[PDB]
Amino acid sequence: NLCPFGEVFNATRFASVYAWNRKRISNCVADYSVLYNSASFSTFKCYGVSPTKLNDLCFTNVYADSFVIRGDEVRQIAPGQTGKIADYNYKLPDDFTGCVIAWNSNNLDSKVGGNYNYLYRLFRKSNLKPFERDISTEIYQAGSTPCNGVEGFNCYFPLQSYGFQPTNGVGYQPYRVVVLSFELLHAPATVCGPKK
Amino acid sequence: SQVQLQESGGGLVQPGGSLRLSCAASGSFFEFGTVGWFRQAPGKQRELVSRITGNDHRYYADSVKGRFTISRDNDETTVYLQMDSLKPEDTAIYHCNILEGQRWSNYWGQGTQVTVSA
Ligand SMILES: *[C@@H]1O[C@H](CO[C@@H]2O[C@@H](C)[C@@H](O)[C@@H](O)[C@@H]2O)[C@@H](O[C@@H]2O[C@H](CO)[C@@H](O)[C@H](O)[C@H]2NC(C)=O)[C@H](O[C@@H]2O[C@@H](C)[C@@H](O)[C@@H](O)[C@@H]2O)[C@H]1NC(C)=O
Repeated sequence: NLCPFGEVFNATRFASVYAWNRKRISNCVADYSVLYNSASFSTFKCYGVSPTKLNDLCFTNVYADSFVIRGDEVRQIAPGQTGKIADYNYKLPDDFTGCVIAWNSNNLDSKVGGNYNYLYRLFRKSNLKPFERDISTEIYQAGSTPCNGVEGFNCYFPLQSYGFQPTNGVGYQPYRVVVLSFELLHAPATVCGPKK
Repeated sequence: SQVQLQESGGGLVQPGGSLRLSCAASGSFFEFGTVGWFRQAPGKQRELVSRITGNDHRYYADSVKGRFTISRDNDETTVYLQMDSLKPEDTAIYHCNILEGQRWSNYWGQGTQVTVSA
């Protein structure tokens, strides 16, 4: 009855950030200290909760969102940030309660010749709202001339692919990210630390 | 940040013939997640002929749909444009390019010449 964090953190495949994955966690016991100590993470940043307090708390639901971005973009996975990732792909709310966890995945997600499997949204008419997901792929009209289905200058396919090459600098290497959000509603709190 | 896009594969063929263009990228750093093949006929506007983003999001201009195929090399930062069933109006200098931020980059090299002549 331990929470299935292994299925999230140790997943063989991770989503593209524009099509980010969400798993709901419920009705289970979670040791967050064990999680914290389970690997050499490069980011483990909590908001409104703390690593030292989580094992004494109960929540109605935990959501685990996961995806790949490049190293220099992990700083955008935080409340109050701007940039292509925060604005167009994955947005946290200002009042976020949870933890942002990341690790370098260059050994899995780069490839000689480039790994092109991971995508992000490069253009959007307006910013995302918090926890919004946009998987659309219609041509983006970047100027005032209508595109009429024809791509070219000022008429763009809206996604770009990372081109993860093993020799990239670390800021441009792939990082796997898990965002844990802790929700407390007027409902039974079924996700608890071992101290309960 | 430096990139060189080496364009090759053009030639002189008869109508109905085929060519494979190659856009081979090298350098310390470049964004190869989107690659576009452009062409400019004499005294005409440059147009995007075909684009590939990621592994499998492709675009073809109406006039080449069904005749051209864009693809990636499996082991190298190279993209190919297979041009089949060539027509005289495909005659142009073909250029490949990549994105820099939210726009096609300012790279505009020597390209490769395609001539289709009856
Ligand atoms: C993520 O996966 C880590 C590696 O698991 C090993 O490889 C997998 C492919 C699979 O075959 C698995 O059975 C292997 O053990 C886990 O670390 C391992 O955890 C097991 C217990 O589950 C432990 O017996 C191993 O010694 C340990 N090996 C290594 C190299 O870390 C992670 O488990 C967490 O981290 C451990 C350090 C330990 O605290 C464990 O209790 C934790 O669950 C996996 N992470 C998560 C979040 O599940």
